[PDB]
Amino acid sequence: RMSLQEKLLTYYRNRAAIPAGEQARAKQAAVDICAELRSFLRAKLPDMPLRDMYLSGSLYDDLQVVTADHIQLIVPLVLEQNLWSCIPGEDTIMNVPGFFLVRRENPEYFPRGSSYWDRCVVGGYLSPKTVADTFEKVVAGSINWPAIGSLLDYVIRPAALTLEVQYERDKHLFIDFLPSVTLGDTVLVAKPHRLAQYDNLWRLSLRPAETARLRALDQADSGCRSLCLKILKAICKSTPALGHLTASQLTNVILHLAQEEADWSPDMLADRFLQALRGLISYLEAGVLPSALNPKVNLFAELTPEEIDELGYTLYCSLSEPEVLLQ
Ligand SMILES: Nc1ncnc2c1ncn2[C@@H]1O[C@H](COP(=O)(O)OP(=O)(O)O)[C@@H](O)[C@H]1O
Repeated sequence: RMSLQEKLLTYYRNRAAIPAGEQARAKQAAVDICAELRSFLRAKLPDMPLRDMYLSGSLYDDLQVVTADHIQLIVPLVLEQNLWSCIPGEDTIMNVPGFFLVRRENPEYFPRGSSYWDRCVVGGYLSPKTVADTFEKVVAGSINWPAIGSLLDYVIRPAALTLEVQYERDKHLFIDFLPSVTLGDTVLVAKPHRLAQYDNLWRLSLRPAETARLRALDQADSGCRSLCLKILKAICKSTPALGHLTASQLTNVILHLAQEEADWSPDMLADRFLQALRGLISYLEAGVLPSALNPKVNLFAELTPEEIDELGYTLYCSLSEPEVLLQ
């Protein structure tokens, strides 16, 4: 009979880990499109204030699990300090940490037209929706995907902000464009809040710091923090009743545990996995999962009380059903 340690490594091998060739070729296809858009953007849209779009997401980080089929292209707006301010959610009437307003400064003094992005402002705030609608239309209006693909031998076709890239004749990858804004030390992305009434808010960007801290910890001591995370990701992705859980939530569960446990030797994987599980359950029971980097942010905040309850129950039930959890 197998130890839990072995069952987890077996599971990772057979289910979580992407075939290494697929992982590299998928990622390289995304890298290829990125560079070609780098040239296009300069040549075609000098009008629009942006920097070079860059890749982001698990696929780029060797953190994607089960299958290599998605990655983000960050579309980084250039905003000048004088014209824009970001308001933290705790200071808005919405009162939601982890989300910001992007306020256009004093239009009596800086009239509409002082920035290209004035055309995406609503009621004095830069709109995440509108920025994304606007960018979509302006790229569509000048981009020739058929010749880009022709160039790279990829077949590329938009779905709206999502490209389906057919790199090998039988393989695909989805690239979606994620508008971003950096004001001072704050990085935001146009990833909408779940609820419509919060649709004026930009989302605080957490992933890069989180995943960097995860790498730093693992690199320093050669630990299994990333391996444990990927297993957790594959389980949640593979289990329908767990669909609500996110990679960011799981990563922060790991980060909290790492603050209390120094030994993440390969031999402790089983023990840490169990702590992670019992940790996740407990956060759900309290209905609060603080961000390890921004403890004011509750990562369960977009989950209803009943959804959190069913997540907790599903996980408690799975303790008796290890073979369904590791299918
Ligand atoms: N630089 C970034 N800042 C904030 N959010 C991001 C960034 N890059 C990707 N995301 C968001 O994170 C989510 C994907 O996270 P990821 O770590 O790739 O999890 P998964 O492997 O489950 O896709 C997406 O919803 C995406 O929009």
